[PDB]
Amino acid sequence: SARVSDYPLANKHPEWVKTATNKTLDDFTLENVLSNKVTAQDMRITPETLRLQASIAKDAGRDRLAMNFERAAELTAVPDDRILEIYNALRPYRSTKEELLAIADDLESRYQAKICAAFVREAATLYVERKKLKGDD
Amino acid sequence: SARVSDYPLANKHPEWVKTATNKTLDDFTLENVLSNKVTAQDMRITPETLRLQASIAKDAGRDRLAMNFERAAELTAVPDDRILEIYNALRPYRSTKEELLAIADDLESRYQAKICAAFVREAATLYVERKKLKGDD
Amino acid sequence: GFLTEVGEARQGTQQDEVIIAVGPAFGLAQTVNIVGIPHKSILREVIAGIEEEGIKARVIRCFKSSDVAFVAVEGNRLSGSGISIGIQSKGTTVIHQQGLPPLSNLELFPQAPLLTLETYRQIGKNAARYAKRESPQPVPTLNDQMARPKYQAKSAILHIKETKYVVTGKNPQELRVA
Amino acid sequence: FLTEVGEARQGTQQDEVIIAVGPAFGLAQTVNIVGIPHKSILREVIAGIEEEGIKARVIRCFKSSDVAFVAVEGNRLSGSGISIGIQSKGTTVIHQQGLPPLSNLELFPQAPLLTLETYRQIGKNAARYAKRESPQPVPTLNDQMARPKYQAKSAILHIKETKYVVTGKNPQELRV
Amino acid sequence: MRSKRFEALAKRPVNQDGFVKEWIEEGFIAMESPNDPKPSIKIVNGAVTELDGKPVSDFDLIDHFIARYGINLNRAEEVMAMDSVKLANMLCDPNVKRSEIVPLTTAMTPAKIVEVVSHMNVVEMMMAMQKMRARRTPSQQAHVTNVKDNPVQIAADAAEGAWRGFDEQETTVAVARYAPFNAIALLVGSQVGRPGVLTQCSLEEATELKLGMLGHTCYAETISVYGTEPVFTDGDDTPWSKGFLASSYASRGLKMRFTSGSGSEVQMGYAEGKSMLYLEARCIYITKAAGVQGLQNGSVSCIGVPSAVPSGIRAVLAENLICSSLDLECASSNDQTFTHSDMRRTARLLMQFLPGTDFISSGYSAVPNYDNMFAGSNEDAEDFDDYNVIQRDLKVDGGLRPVREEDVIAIRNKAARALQAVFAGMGLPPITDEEVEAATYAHGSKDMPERNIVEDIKFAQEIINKNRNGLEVVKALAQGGFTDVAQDMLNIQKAKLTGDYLHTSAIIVGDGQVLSAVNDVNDYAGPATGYRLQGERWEEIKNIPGALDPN
Amino acid sequence: MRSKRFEALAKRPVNQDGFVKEWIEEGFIAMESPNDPKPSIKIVNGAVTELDGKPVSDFDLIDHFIARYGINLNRAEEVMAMDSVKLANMLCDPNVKRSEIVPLTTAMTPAKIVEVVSHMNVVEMMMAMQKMRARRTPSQQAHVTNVKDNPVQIAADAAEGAWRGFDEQETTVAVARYAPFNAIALLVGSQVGRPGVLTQCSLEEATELKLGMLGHTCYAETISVYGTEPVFTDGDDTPWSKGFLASSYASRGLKMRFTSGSGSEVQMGYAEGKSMLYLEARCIYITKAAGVQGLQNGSVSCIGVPSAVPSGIRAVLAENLICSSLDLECASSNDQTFTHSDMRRTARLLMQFLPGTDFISSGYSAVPNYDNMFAGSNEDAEDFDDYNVIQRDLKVDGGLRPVREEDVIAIRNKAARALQAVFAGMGLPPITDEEVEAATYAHGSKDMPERNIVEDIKFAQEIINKNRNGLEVVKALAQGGFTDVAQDMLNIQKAKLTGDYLHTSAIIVGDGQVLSAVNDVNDYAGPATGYRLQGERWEEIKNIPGALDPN
Ligand SMILES: [K+]
Ligand SMILES: [K+]
Ligand SMILES: [N+]
Ligand SMILES: [N+]
Ligand SMILES: [N+]
Ligand SMILES: [N+]
Repeated sequence: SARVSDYPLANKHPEWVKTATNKTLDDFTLENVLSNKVTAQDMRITPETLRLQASIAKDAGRDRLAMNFERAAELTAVPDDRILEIYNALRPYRSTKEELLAIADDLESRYQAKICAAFVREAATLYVERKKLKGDD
Repeated sequence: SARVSDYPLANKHPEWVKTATNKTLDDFTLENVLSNKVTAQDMRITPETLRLQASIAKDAGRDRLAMNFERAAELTAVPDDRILEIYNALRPYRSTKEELLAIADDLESRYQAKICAAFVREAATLYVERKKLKGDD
Repeated sequence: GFLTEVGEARQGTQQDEVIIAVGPAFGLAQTVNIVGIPHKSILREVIAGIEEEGIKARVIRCFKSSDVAFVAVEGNRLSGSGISIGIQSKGTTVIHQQGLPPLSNLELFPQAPLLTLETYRQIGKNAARYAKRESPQPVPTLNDQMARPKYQAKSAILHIKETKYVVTGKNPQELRVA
Repeated sequence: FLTEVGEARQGTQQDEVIIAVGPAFGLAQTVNIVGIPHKSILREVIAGIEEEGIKARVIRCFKSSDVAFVAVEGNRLSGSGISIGIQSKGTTVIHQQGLPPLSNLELFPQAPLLTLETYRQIGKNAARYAKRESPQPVPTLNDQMARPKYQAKSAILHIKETKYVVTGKNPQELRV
Repeated sequence: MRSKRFEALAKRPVNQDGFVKEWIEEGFIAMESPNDPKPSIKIVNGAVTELDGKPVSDFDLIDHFIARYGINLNRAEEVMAMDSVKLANMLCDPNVKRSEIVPLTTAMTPAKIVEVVSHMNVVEMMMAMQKMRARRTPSQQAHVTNVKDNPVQIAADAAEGAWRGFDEQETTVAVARYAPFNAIALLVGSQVGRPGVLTQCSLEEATELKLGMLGHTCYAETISVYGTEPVFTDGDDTPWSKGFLASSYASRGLKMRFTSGSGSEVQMGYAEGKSMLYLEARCIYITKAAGVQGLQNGSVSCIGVPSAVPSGIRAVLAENLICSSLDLECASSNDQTFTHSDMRRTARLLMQFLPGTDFISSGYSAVPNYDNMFAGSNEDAEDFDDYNVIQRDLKVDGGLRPVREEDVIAIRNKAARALQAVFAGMGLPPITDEEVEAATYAHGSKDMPERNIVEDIKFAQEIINKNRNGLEVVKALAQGGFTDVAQDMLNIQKAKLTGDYLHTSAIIVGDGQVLSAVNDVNDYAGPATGYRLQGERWEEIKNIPGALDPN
Repeated sequence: MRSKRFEALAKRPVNQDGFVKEWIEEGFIAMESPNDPKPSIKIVNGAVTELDGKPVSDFDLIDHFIARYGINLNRAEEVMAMDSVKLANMLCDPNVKRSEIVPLTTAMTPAKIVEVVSHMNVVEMMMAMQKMRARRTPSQQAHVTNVKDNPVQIAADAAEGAWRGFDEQETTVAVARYAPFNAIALLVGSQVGRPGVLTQCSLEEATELKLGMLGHTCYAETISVYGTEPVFTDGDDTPWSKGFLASSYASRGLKMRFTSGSGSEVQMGYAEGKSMLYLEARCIYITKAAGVQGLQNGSVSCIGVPSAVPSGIRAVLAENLICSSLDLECASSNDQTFTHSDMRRTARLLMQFLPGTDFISSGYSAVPNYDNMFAGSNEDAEDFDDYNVIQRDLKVDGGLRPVREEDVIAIRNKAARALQAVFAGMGLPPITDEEVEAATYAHGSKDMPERNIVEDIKFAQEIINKNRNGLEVVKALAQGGFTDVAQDMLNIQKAKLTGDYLHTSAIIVGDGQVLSAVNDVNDYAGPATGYRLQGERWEEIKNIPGALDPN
């Protein structure tokens, strides 16, 4: 939908940008910050915004960049501590094949993060083959 | 006439070359220098050689260079001391118009240096206009 | 050969020690660090520093990796105090702690050419304090903009050579110091 | 200072040395490229000359600001045939009549390196030549950073003195 | 007997540099090694079965990642059949549009693009780089650190750096636990220098992401990838863990790029017999495959490796060219020491400086090198005047500009005062008026009073443990008499909500305007076209100190 | 209160350099001046009636010379009508052959070609230079002098320089009268280093030709031309007097080129309000019109003028590019000091070093600068190691190579010996054995025993006054036991007899083999074509001292 002509969003379509708690760019003022009308929890990029940038990346001829943004879009729903756990689980020798598949099922069932789930399962398969699972060092 | 395919003359056609005493580049050994079978009178480039190089320059698309070599060929006949005399006469504020035309006439009648003579006459006319003759400083 | 392998190292059971974990070529194929300091002298100072603090020193040789971070990690998994000191043959040293990420540490000495026997002593000394749950002042920073220009190429060569002795899956061997 | 005075003429006696200064020396400019006042410079130059028992004369040249030519206009009016050219910025040369314009007996191409002591040594050598002698060439001064530091200033100072050049104007005698 | 000529030469600083003869079996060769694989690719039913000589049965994690996501398989066979010399010619031909080239390069295998650029000399590579650079406008990035992790000095040096022209600035810590203070100090100081400058704090991967999640940084760059599986493993990551990390930063609206550099596999012991350039090409494709918009390369911290062997510096320019040619933002190094010689380090810098890259240096040291915590940069604070002079000499925009002492003093002073208010407002260890003054006129940490590190580290750690976020900094500023700076800080935070600066080569200029390869398209087509130093920007660069009026 | 940051910067060497703001009125502007004339030409019956906005009625000697001899009128109108941007594009386009460009550039007016190259940045200029360079193989020229005009040292240094790779070597004198000695010393020493190396002794015009007629030199280079009539006049010449001189040299079989360089008119007081580049373009055309095969330019001795102003170093590269574009050999300066900064002088040198020119340097000091009688070179003996390291770093052929001390010492000593015998045979002030050993291991004149200058000065002027020719040198050597060197002397005279080395860019390599633009044609057509550093030459450049074998 979104193309290069729609970029930058902040300049071309600022209203298209809303936060996780449905706040607008104009809602973020010093006044609202001081009175706590807006807080850190309100300042979070949305999956809608990332999917818009993905479309723009694709229009600019950058398919992998767009795919990265699609994954990021799903990950917005995953809590900070869980993001860190999953990242660490993917590092060398940290996990068993089943733990990785469990992370994948969780990503899908609890967050609907289907792309990321497939990403993790792919890693699981290759980690067995290239011996990068717990106990292979 | 000599062409680029004939260059270098030293490698392609050594025989075409000679010296101010007619012989060969081969006869230019230390032995002949000591016995004096070869002297300074024998080590002067000839107009014939310069005209060959002029032809090659022209073939190489360098007409000015060729013209230069043609004037050089003519000048081989002019004695060193006279060369210095003519050069100095052409420097700023050194000569009168008449003295320059006299040099040209001498170049043409005594040395057959037609090109150089024309060159000097040309200078004389322009020296008058641009005031570079004796007394104009 | 001032180092003898006495068998697979077992895990410490008390908070009374600090493990010194060295690379697979330390004291063997290589016997001096990047600037000529002998491995025998280096191990001597690290040990004296630890013991001087009323703590035991146990040395082991690591094989699964030549990277100083992972060498140290192998050491902190077996250290009774959870504290370890990793040392590569070229001299690079790190103080690690069981529980920390492999590439995280308590103190790091990333410019081996600048280390002296006195530094190696303070390091052993500090490792011990960490083992005793003390918060010692970090060993003063040693930095020099020309360290890399002068020694990086040499560092790469010495590490390439030590790395040839890496053995995947091979557990650490405790060492008897002559 | 340097009083105007009429035009200069030939010498006829080889017991003298003429000092030709650019068309701004002592006028638009009063010091060389590094601050040394013209007064002091000319003073030491004359002293070095008279020291050798030779007479010294000073004339101003206007036909060209080029030090080589300024010196030429002088070595033709000097009874000894020898002269000294000095630009306001300091550049100096020891010229001799009969020699090519761009040639010379001694040249000092790096004005910033000259001192009042150097200007006096140039004088005795000049007079030394006037007496048909072969004095030891003044010690060569060469600083590879002279150009990086002063060439730009040199050009600017010469551009300014050059504005005072006047075609066909004969040298004017000078009284200090 | 000794030759006085050789005794003089032996004393030259350049002879203190490390040089070595090529060691091909161990990959200690910059490029064009006889061990490098011949380009090739085989595809069956949409899946690669062979990549540059290697069968899919022998693929490591890198081969798999590149084969599946790093190459446009639809045109891979077509491009592979094209002549590499012709392709190299196309790269430096001013009349072959960048837009005509990218569709081809992104379809090339790692070996293929290496073969292409290896046919070029540095002049041809520079001619190509000015065209392939993603952003039309070149930029610069600086390191802002000090041996004491002094926050007051960091803010001041950061303000000066932003004022001089850096659009990205990076800090790191001498003492790990100081991180939060360094990050906040860098951000505050940078905004005081020029609202819009992006900041990063380079730390252990998990730690850095957490810091970003708390809002104390604008981007991350030292997100490492490596060229061989064993090295990547000692680096504690795989292509998948790093690809996940990339998307994680983007899910928090934070800009990021990977970091690599020729010679890292050699430095880390497993080059698998390949040249540094070929292995770096694998890193470049890992980046492309992960969907990461940019990359910091050009040897970077391992510069002592390629520089030690023949054509190493040419190889460095080559890897930068490959990065840009594959349509990736390139933060082109020139941020690490490799020589004792000024002549040599200048030659190395000009390769990127002359043509211009997204970030000419990915770490020019904005502090004297003795304070550089990345073990020293290729240029430091004391080179500022020389850098500006060369810009003026060659009419080249190197991203920086001459500046007035009076302006720097005021800017550094305001940065120190703003951070003083931040610390007081947040209840962090005090910053004294004495400290504010020292930071204002300081050159480095040698001019700064010693702080109580115990107290700083305690509160710095509390920021992490109690999750004190970026809005706390905004409040302290707004409540402390710095409403202007508070607004600029809020504005930089708001950039994390739009996703605009997540695109290729994005920086933030003027009045909060994003400037990336998307809206600042490089349109080079030869002389008099593309980006040209001119107008007021040229006047700005001409105004160096010491330029006296002739009149 | 002063900023310590600025106090540190104020001490930097670069800040001792002379900089000035542009002064358009006096021509103190390097290029692209609003005062420069718009390109134009009018031809009637094969004769120029208008040149760059000026009517023939108002022509000065320079205009007349250029108008009548310097432009290829057959295509002048055609090229004048072509867009200058397109022409600039053609210059750097790797696919537009040099042979296709030359017929067009030689038909341009001075203002036209200046307008053309001014559309280019330095990268484009280098891309074009590598293609327009007349000789396929790049070369180098060195200065061989000392503050005492010491003959024995000159011979020793000359041999080393020749051994290091210089194909041309030049000397001059602090004391004019010393000239004769310097020359003979340079010639003998050069042939000892490598037979074929051409030598010159730069002096007053009339004096130098004489020295050449006597057979004490191989060529001449400092044959000056200037860009404005008043300046040319103070230079004591006209286009016709210098044109005659050029043909005089050729009539005696001596190779020669003219010398010019941006900023000379400013330095000499009359720029007639034009930019340095425009005036230098007139000098390049004067050279072309006279039929001279080459030119030494790129500011040369007046480098402190263009470097003082904006884009001055870019202008220097542009003038070198115009020279080569006009089908003239280009000895590209990089032979004179203009800065106290190593960084700055390296950037200036790379402009020619990277692409390569007929003579990268037209005077690299083969002696330490304190001994350089040209007031210092942009590079000196102490930079030899750095120069070889940069060649290796970028895989660029700079014309020089790494050498072994034992070889240099051996070469140095033989030269002092050879020259010693010469003085003995000719009955000139003897050269004690003490001087021979000193010159053998000397780095500079500071390590040489003081000689009786006055004594030699008289014998020096004697050779010219008593017309003592080079045969006395050939014989003084033969008797002294130096046959080969004596023969190598004749071989030079033999080359003078064939006229082959009188052609564009000619040098003599190997066994008396001429290498010029005629038989070493530059056929550049992009990557993988034209001259490419490889084979044995590459191995030679890689083998630097200190390169330790890892295994
Ligand atoms: K960086
Ligand atoms: K020269
Ligand atoms: N990181
Ligand atoms: N790499
Ligand atoms: N000359
Ligand atoms: N000129």
